[PDB]
Amino acid sequence: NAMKKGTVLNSEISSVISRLGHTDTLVVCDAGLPIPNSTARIDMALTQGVPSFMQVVDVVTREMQVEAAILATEIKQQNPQLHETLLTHLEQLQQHQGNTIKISYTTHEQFKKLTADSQAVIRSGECSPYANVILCAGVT
Amino acid sequence: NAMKKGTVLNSEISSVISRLGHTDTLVVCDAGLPIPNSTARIDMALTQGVPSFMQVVDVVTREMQVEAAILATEIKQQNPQLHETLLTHLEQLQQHQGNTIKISYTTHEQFKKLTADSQAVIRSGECSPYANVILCAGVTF
Amino acid sequence: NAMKKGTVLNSEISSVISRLGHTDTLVVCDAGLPIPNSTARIDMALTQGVPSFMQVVDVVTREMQVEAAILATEIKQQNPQLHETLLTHLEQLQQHQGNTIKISYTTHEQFKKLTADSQAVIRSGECSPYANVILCAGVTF
Amino acid sequence: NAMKKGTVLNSEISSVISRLGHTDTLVVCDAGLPIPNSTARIDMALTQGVPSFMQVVDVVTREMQVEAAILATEIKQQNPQLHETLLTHLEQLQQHQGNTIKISYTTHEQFKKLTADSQAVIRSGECSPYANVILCAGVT
Amino acid sequence: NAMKKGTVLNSEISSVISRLGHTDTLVVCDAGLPIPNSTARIDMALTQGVPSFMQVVDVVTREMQVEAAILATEIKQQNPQLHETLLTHLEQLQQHQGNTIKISYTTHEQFKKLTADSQAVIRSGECSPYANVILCAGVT
Amino acid sequence: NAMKKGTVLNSEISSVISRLGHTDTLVVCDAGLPIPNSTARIDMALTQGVPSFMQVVDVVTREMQVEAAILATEIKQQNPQLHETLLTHLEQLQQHQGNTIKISYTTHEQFKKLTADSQAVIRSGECSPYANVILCAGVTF
Amino acid sequence: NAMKKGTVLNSEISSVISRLGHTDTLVVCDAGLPIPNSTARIDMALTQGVPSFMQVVDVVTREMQVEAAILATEIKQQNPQLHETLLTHLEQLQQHQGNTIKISYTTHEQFKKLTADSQAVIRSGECSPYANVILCAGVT
Amino acid sequence: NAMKKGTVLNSEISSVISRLGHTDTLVVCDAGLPIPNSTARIDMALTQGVPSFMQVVDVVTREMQVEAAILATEIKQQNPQLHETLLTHLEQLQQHQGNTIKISYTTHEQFKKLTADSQAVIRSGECSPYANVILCAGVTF
Amino acid sequence: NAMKKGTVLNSEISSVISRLGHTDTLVVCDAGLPIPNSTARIDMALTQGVPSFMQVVDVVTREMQVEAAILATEIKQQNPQLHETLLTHLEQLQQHQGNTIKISYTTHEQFKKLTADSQAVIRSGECSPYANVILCAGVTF
Amino acid sequence: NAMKKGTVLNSEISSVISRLGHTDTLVVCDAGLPIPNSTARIDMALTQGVPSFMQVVDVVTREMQVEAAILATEIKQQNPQLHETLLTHLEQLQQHQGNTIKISYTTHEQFKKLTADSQAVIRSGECSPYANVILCAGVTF
Repeated sequence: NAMKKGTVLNSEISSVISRLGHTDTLVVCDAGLPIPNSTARIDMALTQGVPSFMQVVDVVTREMQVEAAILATEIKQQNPQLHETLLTHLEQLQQHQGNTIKISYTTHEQFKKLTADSQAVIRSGECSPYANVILCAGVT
Repeated sequence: NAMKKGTVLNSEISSVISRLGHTDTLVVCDAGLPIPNSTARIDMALTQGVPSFMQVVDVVTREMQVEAAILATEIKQQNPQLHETLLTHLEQLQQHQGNTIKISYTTHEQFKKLTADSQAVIRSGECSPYANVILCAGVTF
Repeated sequence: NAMKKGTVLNSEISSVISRLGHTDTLVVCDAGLPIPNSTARIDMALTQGVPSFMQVVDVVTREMQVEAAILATEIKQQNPQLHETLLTHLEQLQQHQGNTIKISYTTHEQFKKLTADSQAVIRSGECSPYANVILCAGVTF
Repeated sequence: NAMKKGTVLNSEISSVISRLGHTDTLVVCDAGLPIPNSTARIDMALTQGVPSFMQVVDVVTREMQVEAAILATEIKQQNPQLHETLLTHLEQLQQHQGNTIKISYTTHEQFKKLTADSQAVIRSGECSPYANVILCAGVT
Repeated sequence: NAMKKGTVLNSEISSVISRLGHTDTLVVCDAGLPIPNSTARIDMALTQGVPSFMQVVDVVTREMQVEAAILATEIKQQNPQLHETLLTHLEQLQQHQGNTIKISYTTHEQFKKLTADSQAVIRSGECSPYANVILCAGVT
Repeated sequence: NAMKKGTVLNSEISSVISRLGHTDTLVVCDAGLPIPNSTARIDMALTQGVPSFMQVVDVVTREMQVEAAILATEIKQQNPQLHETLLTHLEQLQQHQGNTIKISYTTHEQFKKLTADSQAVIRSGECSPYANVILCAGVTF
Repeated sequence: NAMKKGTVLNSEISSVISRLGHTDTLVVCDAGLPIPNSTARIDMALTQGVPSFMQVVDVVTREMQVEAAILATEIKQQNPQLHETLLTHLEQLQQHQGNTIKISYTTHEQFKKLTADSQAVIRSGECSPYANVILCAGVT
Repeated sequence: NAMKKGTVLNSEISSVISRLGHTDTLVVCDAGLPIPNSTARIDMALTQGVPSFMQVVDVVTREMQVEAAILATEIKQQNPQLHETLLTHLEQLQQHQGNTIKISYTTHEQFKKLTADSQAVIRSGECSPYANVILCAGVTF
Repeated sequence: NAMKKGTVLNSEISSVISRLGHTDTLVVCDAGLPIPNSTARIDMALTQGVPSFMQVVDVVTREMQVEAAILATEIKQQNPQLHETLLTHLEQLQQHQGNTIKISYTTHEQFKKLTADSQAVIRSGECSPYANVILCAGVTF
Repeated sequence: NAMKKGTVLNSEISSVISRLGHTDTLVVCDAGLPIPNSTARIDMALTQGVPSFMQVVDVVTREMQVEAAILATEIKQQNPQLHETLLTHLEQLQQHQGNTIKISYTTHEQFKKLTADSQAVIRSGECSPYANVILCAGVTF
């Protein structure tokens, strides 16, 4: 029913993804992450759990070439279920892309600082803890 | 997880609902409706069916006082399931509000013209046909 | 090499196509068409023939659902080779879309007026005559 | 009579609260506090005492999840009545929120510097001395 | 405590009043009135009843020279108490101004149209019905 | 004749005075002072001597609560008449305000730097030398 | 003491005069004239009587070539002293310019409508009645 | 077919070239280069390989006086065919200009940093690796 | 000495010319013409007679393809020397363009109205009367 | 013919000169000088030699009070004829101003840095080398 072919329908998300170059980053975050004013805010949160973190990550990565992902170390202990789903998804993504997506971890404080350098933060409705990822653009 | 208490979390939706006065309109539309440039565009559409038309209508009407809804005539025959889900929702809403929500139908052509006068169009990921409603703000005195 | 998957790489074209609704129009024009200030100008012209009219039409239609195309009557006599190439392309596009693209003709003067209502005019490097088309967004339901 | 359900009716206050993330701050101030140009100015002051500092704090905290509050040390000695009323209110808020709101004190000079980092300063009509608080967003 | 001498403390209200010329209008409205986009929106509403319609009218008229007031005919029957309070206040204002303030009534529909031509609409927290007035600037 | 009651009639001056908080500064300057772009420019200068430095200082201080004033050292020797008229005015102002206005002096070079931090510079038509003052907002608690 | 040679010192007035072409108009008005938003507002009013209407007209006409002036008919009866001073000044101006300045009169209502088409309205501190003129740019 | 005489038809390119002074830089880049926000973005990329890096470099240099070019060292080993075509083109350009165009190499990391100081980056559709050049404006005088 | 090759050096002129399409107009005017706010203002006037009307017309027409020119009837009687110099110049221009430039006349009142529809007015320092021309973009095709 | 009396007819030049205070600078430059984006760009260049550097300096100084001028040391050897013309002009200007204009020299690299602090750079059509000057506003008291 959209006039745009494909599945990435949001106008802002389409626009920012089409502006990305190598090493530019894009953040997908949860309903409580602060968003620095040095970065564009794309607020997709409708209500609790809608859309979910994974729904957004999944849709964004259909159009974005990802070479790396950064996470808060706190996700491992405090949201292991979501951590594992994300890792599985990034594993499938890299296979589809024909590359290898590098995963790394920093403290959440440091994560928030890195968000200041992204091209945009896409806010989801996710309510679970530390459901935030920085995606880095890259191709082989 | 959010810093705003309640369930209407979107910043633009909150902002526009808080600016509404009596008889101001807000449109919730499907993935294919054109949006006139005389109106603000709030693009919630992520992908096909996410978020749905009903998810957006429901969330919006938790904060918005609704006195009327306008629909395309075309929805009756071409999307009867969604039509009846929306009518049921508006029926519950009016009860919770303590009023009676007036429903009307115009041609889709005329509907699109009315959208030019709204304060904003909130775009959903809905892909079914004629999944568009104009909500009118109002309360009992 | 581009960070966007697919083949529609231009940021402004991607942006306008993602904002299109049903019956919105998008114009692809040649190097000499005047562009009204009521419409956004996406200037893809690099130099004579680069990119060609057909390159731009082809790329735009890989993302945009097209239900109709409008052309100046003058193209039939004054640019028949390009006219046919475009018709063949629209024939294949409708097949891949699963619909039927309606083609219509107006005077060039009328065509220029219709461009004032489009969302954007994407300017190619094409130098042949009347190499301009208005594409209308639409899908079947 | 308003078209928005609830009691937080101001359009600008609604807007900024809806934009808050964890650790973002919002300031509620008196009629005399300077407002840095690195922050948004929401001027609610109508006239002396209208609306009061407490009326604004109260209304803001109906929508905002508060995890901490910062005050000038000067409030203790120079506006003890208002100091107490605020502490009692924050006590009731934390109970309603199911958390514990941390209170801390800085010099007024330092307080003014922290206001430079807030998302907005909401100016009240309060005329008593040092009737200024920085509220920090947070949940569990 | 404010740095501006007097009692009209709001920065936006001060600003618009200082821009008024003869026959320019300023609207003071209730919490439910729609505000046309051809006019500036000064949103003073904090919460239900704060500030009241009368508090705003009173404060605005301390700085503004008023020669006329326009009301919806609906106020007469549906908010007679507020109607009277306003007429008494306008009576005292004209005495203090040394002029005579003309009052007239239009349909609410027509009232809303006239608001499109005003310099600003100052929104109060008033919840009673038809608590809206158009004030017209003028002196002798 | 004006629609604003009182005697501070300028729209920009009214606007900026109403935005002032404690320790914010406002500068009233002469016809030749440079105005940094980090500060708002309110240009009241019509022609030589119109309005005068004192006319502007006087009007501004009818609405502004002043707790301090800063001057160039150079004003003492090079514009002593104006210096003493200003000191007299500040003396009356403090009495009417019920406080005590603190006066200080810096080099003109340093004065210009301090103007970079003010909320606005109100430019007068004054042509005498070093007819510039930084006024600091403040009241007694 | 100004860096600009000559006597027209205001930055906005200098700017608008330098943009004028033949038949463009510029209004000088009193402290109470409403100023339409279709026109630029240059607010020179400091306080009652400062600067005066004549001070502004006089300064503006040192840089502006004037071919015509329009006045409200009401000036003749209600501000004859100022009317005559203005006429005398326009008489001297035309002699200096080597042309003949055309004077015409319309109703004040019509005058206000004509102000909507000017390039700018320069507001003086004048408090006497109908102290408003539309100046038309022109040279022989 | 265009209203501008000559062969540099793009309005943004024409505009930026006409604002260049001596030592100003202009970047022509491939489809994958990040573009810093301290620089203007001129997005000519339509689709993969259209227009090519060389098409853009060639057209730009028909209006722009070039005194030097900077490349990433990585181009030597990872895009040698394109490297050579560019050097040949710069050789012919310097001859038609009557000067000598200086070529230098930096790491790609350092190249990206230099792009932050250019007046604009013109993005081509090129997909080969390290197809990025910083062109420096200058004339013999 | 400039970084742009050729002789049309102004950045705004270069910019506007590169955006012209067929039938777009560009005005070159004298020091006294009013410029409507519906049109871009390019102020080249430095002082009386610098640059002259003819200097501007000449430079503009080196980049701009002209198909027609409109003048005020008043130029015939009140600036005949300039009228003739312009016609001669348009005669030589059409020869170098290989077309025929149509000249027409309207009242000056009507001329001013047409200027409201141009893409820009380029103001020269010319002081002679009615030294104003509307140039229409076009090429033979 | 112009509606402004006097000889400084350009709207942007008039505007910037009227905003100058003591020690603010204004640059007049040649056709090749790069203009930093921290400064306003007033592009008076029409074509080679039009207007000349001296035309622009002369006109600017009819309105602007000048207390000092800064030049690149390179002008002495590489443009001695223009250097002398400028010095003679500054000699007459100071006489008519009743002051003494201080002239100083820096490296051209340093000159370019100083331009970043000016209020505006007014670009002439001058093609000779190092035809750039920084003028400093000031009057005697």
